[PDB]
Amino acid sequence: TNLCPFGEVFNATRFASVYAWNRKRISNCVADYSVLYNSASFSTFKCYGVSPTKLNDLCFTNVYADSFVIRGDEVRQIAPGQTGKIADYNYKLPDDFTGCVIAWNSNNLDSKVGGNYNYLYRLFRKSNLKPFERDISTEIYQAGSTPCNGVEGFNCYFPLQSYGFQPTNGVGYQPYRVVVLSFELLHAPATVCGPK
Amino acid sequence: QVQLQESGPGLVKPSETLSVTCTVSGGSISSSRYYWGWIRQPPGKGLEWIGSIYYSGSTYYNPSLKSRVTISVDTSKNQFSLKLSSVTAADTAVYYCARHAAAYYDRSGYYFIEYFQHWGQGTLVTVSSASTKGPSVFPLAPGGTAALGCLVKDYFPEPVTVSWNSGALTSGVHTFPAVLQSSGLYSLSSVVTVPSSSLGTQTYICNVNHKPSNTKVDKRVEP
Amino acid sequence: DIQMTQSPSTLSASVGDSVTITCRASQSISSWLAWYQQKPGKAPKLLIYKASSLESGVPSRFSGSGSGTEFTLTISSLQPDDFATYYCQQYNNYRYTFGQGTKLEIKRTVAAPSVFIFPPSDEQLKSGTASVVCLLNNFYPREAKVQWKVDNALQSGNSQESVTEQDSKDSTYSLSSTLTLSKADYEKHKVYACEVTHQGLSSPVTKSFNRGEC
Ligand SMILES: *[C@@H]1O[C@H](CO)[C@@H](O[C@@H]2O[C@H](CO)[C@@H](O[C@@H]3O[C@H](CO)[C@@H](O)[C@H](O)[C@@H]3O)[C@H](O)[C@H]2NC(C)=O)[C@H](O)[C@H]1NC(C)=O
Repeated sequence: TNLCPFGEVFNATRFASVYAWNRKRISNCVADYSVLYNSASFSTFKCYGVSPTKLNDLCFTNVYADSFVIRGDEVRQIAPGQTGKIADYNYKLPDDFTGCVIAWNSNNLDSKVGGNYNYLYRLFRKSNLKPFERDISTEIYQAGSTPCNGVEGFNCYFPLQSYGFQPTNGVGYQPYRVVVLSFELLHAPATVCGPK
Repeated sequence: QVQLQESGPGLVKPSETLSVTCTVSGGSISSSRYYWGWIRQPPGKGLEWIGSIYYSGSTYYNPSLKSRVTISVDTSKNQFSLKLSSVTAADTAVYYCARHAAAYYDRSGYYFIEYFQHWGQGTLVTVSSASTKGPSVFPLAPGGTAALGCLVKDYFPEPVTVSWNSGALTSGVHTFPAVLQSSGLYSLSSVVTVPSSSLGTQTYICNVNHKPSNTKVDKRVEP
Repeated sequence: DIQMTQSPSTLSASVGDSVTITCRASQSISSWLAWYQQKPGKAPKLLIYKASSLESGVPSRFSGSGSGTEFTLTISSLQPDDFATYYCQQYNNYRYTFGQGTKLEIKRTVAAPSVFIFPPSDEQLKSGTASVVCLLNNFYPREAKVQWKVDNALQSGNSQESVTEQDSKDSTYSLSSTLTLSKADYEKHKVYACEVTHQGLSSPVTKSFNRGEC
């Protein structure tokens, strides 16, 4: 019948940069979770607050599918309560998160000889992100006392840096694609269920 | 930022019941995906896990210490707490609370509670039968090389805590270990090196704090 | 029950050196091992988790590796701040056990003590007890002999001493010897002199006072 567009998310051709991550809303359909966990094609697969086995027995009002690309040594920051540049400045998860975090290596897709410098990450911010914040401001960061007024310089850094994924890098520095499924059920009626 | 504070009785007495609690700040135990845990470390010796507990209440205990302890959570005050039964002389320790990393399920459904991600400062608990007692604070009066200090003599039990100019002066300080005089009370000395051009102009006051008897003393030191 | 054996127990090494500590697990524990550092008088700090992942804000010289039953922590280039005790912990299943701990001491160049003596204060003499403080500040190695003499009467049994921990910044020790007698015995004499004998000194430096601004 009307299946949930998970292929749209995991099998998409374009992935966003982590600082400007992309959120897909999923509702009014039936989702086969078994297609996900029954697969070792994934390198990380951790669910928080529910067990994936018990997923087909539950119904939700929304599933949000946030997806972005970071290097592999940072996938360990896509968890509740983690710290580091990715966790604090790009994608924060909340202390009480109910969802899953699925990642797989994509060196053969996101590396180009000489470097894929099209993937960015935020490096500076004056404060941590709030959970599920998404901050795309390109305002010059004042690291000193000099107001920077849209001009880079001494103590005046542009807050996004590039990744530069080369196919030769060690695995800690290869690009990984990440999807983060949130299983929210608000004060709506449950509209995202599993099969028979 | 998540931070964790320990609160506990300065001492207990043999075969009694020991109780400490941990007040979580900057994050809520309610609905959070972390186990919260207790670790003890007797003086000079290594760490020992005691147990950990989820917000729900589900617990895990160290087998060697299960049955003498039960820990619980007050999700409403944002605290958890340990109660350790029939204390021996052995259980004299610093007791540490800690936040685990976020607990998760793997692809197959297996549950992991993970490692100790954050630690509290730890509260020392002395098993004893002794007179809780505040300390006497006598000042130690003073090429540019000046030494001045405090003498914190005859108090019980550990610990005492010393700062200089309410935390203003921290560089060049040396707070010494307590020596246990044969009198049964601890004796200690705190000192600081200062430029000898400071002996008259800048104020030097040591801030002493003996938690087990609720003592605070400020002693100014002048030539 | 998994039991962890950590070697070595202690460890001397100089700044800039490379040091590696070993953790052996009695059974396979996959990569579920974490490494903790504990600077004197503080709580443990997580350094490494999942055997080899470095926690945020931990120096880049710290690295861990291993899987199964043999693991290592390696400080690439020793720093004086890196003086601490290092513990490894397995977090496989729900039986948590630590190692006995590796204490890391810093080897340093010989250094000589700045010496100070503090007369027993006015307010303390009112209480009936007099204590004379002799301070040895910032020296290396830890070994040192403090001898009290009250008018060249060599004292025995009227003093205790207390060594500090190696400093986070210069890796030196400090020492306090304190001599206590009754107020009665204290005023019966004139010349108080603690004699500091140390390797970093040509010949023993003695610092003294005479009672009551004398
Ligand atoms: C993204 O696209 C790929 C490729 O089209 C999908 O992987 C493939 O998914 C199909 C259907 O789930 C699998 O078909 C299977 O055929 C085998 C042959 O015996 C059998 O084991 C199954 O009963 C099923 O009919 C196919 O094996 C699988 N290929 C690989 C290499 O994994 C993938 O499902 C798509 N992603 C999402 C999220 O849908």
